[PDB]
Amino acid sequence: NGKQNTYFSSLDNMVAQGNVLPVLYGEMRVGSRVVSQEISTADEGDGGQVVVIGR
Amino acid sequence: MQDIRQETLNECTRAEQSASVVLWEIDLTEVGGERYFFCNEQNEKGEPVTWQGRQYQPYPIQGSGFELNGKGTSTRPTLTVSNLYGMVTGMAEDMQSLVGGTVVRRKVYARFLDAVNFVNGNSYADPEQEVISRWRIEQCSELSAVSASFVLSTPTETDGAVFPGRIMLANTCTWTYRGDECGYSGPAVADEYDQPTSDITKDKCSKCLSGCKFRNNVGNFGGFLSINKLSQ
Amino acid sequence: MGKGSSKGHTPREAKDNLKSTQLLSVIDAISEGPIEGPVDGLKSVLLNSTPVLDTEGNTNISGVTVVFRAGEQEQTPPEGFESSGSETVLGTEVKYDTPITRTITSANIDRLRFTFGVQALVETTSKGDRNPSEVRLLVQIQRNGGWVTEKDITIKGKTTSQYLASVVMGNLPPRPFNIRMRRMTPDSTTDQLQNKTLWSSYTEIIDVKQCYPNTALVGVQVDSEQFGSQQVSRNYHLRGRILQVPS
Amino acid sequence: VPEKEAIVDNGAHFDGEQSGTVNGVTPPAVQHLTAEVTADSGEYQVLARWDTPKVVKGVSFLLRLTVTADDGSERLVSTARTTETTYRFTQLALGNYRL
Ligand code: SF4
Repeated sequence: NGKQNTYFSSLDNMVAQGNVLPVLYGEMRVGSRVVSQEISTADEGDGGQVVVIGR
Repeated sequence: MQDIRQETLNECTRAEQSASVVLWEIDLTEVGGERYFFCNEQNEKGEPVTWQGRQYQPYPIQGSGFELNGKGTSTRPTLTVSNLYGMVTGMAEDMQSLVGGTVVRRKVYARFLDAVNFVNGNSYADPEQEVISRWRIEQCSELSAVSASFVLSTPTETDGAVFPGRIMLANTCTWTYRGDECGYSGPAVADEYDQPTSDITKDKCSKCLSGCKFRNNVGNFGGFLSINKLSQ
Repeated sequence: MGKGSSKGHTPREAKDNLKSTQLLSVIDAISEGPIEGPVDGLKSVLLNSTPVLDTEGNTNISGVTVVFRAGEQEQTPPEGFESSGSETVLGTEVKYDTPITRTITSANIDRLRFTFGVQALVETTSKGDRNPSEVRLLVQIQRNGGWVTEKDITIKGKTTSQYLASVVMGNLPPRPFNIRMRRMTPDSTTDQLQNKTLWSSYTEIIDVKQCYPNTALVGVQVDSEQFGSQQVSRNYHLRGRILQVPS
Repeated sequence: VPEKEAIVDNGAHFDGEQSGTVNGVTPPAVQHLTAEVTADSGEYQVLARWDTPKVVKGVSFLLRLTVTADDGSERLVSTARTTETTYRFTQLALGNYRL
């Protein structure tokens, strides 16, 4: 609409095919080039031994 | 202010100065050739000019377009040489038209040349007095039965380069085979067509995933084996 | 919390009534070569627009498993991410007397996933007012000769039809393997107590083998249930490259 | 240099799977679809639960509930598009429902 973009920032998760990785030089908050993205079902438990499904 | 000695600046300001000779060197070692030393003139004894103990052979050669500027295009000099008797031709058909070679240019006052070049000797000889410049050969612009012309460029010349360079790809490796990033050092396994070979001269990676697997180097694969489906 | 590797791991909130949890596993690609890393830590991982850890140290978002990777040439693959799986179904009852055992003895396994569950958990009484049953099961590894208990799970719920869960272990020894699952609650002696258990299947996971040699990946693996149907916009408040600066 | 031609039509060794990875990011079938007819709330309700498979970039679910007619045919009762892994049906008349 009226947003001004520069050549040295990106806050968006851009497509990562044929797109060069990038280069970051100190500080800054950055977007990314998504290498993988997978929505699945998590498996119960974190670590150790004790696991409880429901309480 | 160029790092040039005090004797050269003493000679520059004199009203009546000696001749300023230019000595050229062509270095094709990095591309597969030798080093040739040229000077447009002989000395008073009709011999190739001896400078710092090195003999620069007589051969017609001269350059132009030499300047130091920052605003605009990078300066591209030009070196014109004689192609009588087919010398440069021989180098053009041999060393890929001399492309990629290094041209070194030295400016030297004749007063400081070695005592060999003069009949009476040179008490003022000082082999440290020279002004050096380096350039690369970009294109043999002309090559006829008479002469040859070369375009020179600064060794930096960021013309065709891009930044950043590494590219995201799937089903292809962007690393250099057996390079540091590739990290492979094993024996010969296969060629670029994934055909099993034990010959070290026919051992190149196909740059595909199977080529990487042939060498158990998949951890070092330069590609990204998930991005082909996220771009749909 | 490190340089060249990180673990993050703010904990997940314990559930109330069973249910599955959808997981969003992503891997980002940032920078090139060795980088300094996050400015602060888990406070510099903005999941949508908010940091995971509040500026006072509190956890804004529960279920975050950031595993940061620098761009160092010698790296390791991000742990926890799968690339292919092979599932074998053996859905059978698990009783106190008889365990199952299957002797997977596979070749290229990396992690093992067990798909257990309960056929029904109701506990009928006079008239109605059914109650939970609170069964307990045990998953054990071969571990040479000692049947070491990898996991012990307690399931507490009412339910009426089949409910299945899943549990993942790793650090698998060499593979003359013998996995097992056994029951702890005695049995359903009375018809009014339905607490039958089941072991539907198990999955062999090969995980990610590519240790991306010179990029800066992050990886999140956040439960996407808390967020809506909209996409999650991961942002990272990182630091940049490590330079070849004059001594 | 005519001898260039023979070198051009010698393309490299592509890996394989020219069918398109035999998936085409088509989501796998949803697993563990269980329907529970309960009435502890005073009236008949149906709670359907399932588990999301491994699907790329996001997921939603389409539910189609029909009822078998007297002649064996089906009557389209309801359709829904959701993002949660559970659904609840109420006010269902008697019949044999396929979800
Ligand atoms: S595919 Fe593997 S072996 Fe071949 S160049 Fe790339 S990293 Fe090296």
